[PDB]
Amino acid sequence: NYCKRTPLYIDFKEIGWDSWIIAPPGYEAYECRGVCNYPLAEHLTPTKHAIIQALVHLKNSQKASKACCVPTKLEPISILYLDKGVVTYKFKYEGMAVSECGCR
Amino acid sequence: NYCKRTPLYIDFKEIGWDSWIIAPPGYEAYECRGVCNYPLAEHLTPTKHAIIQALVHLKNSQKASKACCVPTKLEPISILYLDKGVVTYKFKYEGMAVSECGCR
Amino acid sequence: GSQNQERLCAFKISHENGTILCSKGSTCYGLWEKSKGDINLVKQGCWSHIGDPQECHYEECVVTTTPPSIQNGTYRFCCCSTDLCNVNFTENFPP
Amino acid sequence: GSQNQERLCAFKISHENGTILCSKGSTCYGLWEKSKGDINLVKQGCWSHIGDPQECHYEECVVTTTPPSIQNGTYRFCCCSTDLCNVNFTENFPP
Repeated sequence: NYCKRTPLYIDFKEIGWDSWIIAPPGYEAYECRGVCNYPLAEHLTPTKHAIIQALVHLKNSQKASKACCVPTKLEPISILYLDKGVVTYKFKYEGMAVSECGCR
Repeated sequence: NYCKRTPLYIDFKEIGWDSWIIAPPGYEAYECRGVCNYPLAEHLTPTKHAIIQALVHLKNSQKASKACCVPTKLEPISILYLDKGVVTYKFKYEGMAVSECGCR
Repeated sequence: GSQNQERLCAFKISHENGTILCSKGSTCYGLWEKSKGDINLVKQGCWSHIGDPQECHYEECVVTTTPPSIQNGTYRFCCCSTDLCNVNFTENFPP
Repeated sequence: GSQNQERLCAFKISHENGTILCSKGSTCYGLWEKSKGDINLVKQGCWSHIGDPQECHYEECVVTTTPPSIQNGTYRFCCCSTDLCNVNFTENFPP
């Protein structure tokens, strides 16, 4: 359907990264799924370029692609990980969770 | 092929926007086309989230989507446009041209 | 409290007298390392609610996930949502 | 020059004595409005090379695109890549 944030849980054990990330076992990272339809709604915070490209794609599907539904605001999570055998704590590990989706 | 910047020319007359944009007649806006393959190369400046999601998609195509090739750095162009019959010049109209593509 | 999403947690915003304030719905956490009778506290403090990790919803600090294989499976992490719940830890492993 | 991608352009970085410096490969531009014998200069200055608009490659300031239908098709824009080339304008319309 329309570009929105949708669930996506990450299990660090199952992706093979518990070798270096002690905590958490996992977290809700979310993802962005859906079509970017012209006109791009305001909550999709479209750039000027995404608006133009979306319009060209409407007129000619071969000259330009649709705007893509991607994360537009990433949020940090807490983490404990190993760095050469050193436990490292970061209350805010940037770029890990999606708070807002949009068209770009 | 791989996520890179590709040509895309905008003709303001042909998209119907010369009604309010006096200049230019058009410009090279470029676009981003290609697949985001794991592992995401450094020049694609992948976020931590795009790396994780790409990995989940590799393990399970139904649990997560690929990282999307989108503009990651937008540049401004010069513009002359009408605002309620007032000619308005901006040497830098932000968010109009693509200088760098990446995976998000 | 729960209305302002603030929580007091043990510590090994000021970290005065072994406690720390965890705002923005953050939870308490504690990391230990355990091998037979030897148990050592590594770190205590706040765990961000962003990402809503599953086992941080327990009111007690229970280790419910099998420890990572690193350092001979000795690490013991738990997070919890009551005040000073990270003072100690209880185990409930799948193995 | 061409090596440093700097260019001097007419003006209606300082805009001293009716000229202006256009760096970063920027080009000169001029906007007029014309209806029969009446011609008026609206704006002059720099045009960014970002977006590489096609008709800014002319060495002379030629209006090569049909004017926009706004204000009875009176606007006359041109951009060019030689020094002070936007002092005047020449027309070469498709119509």
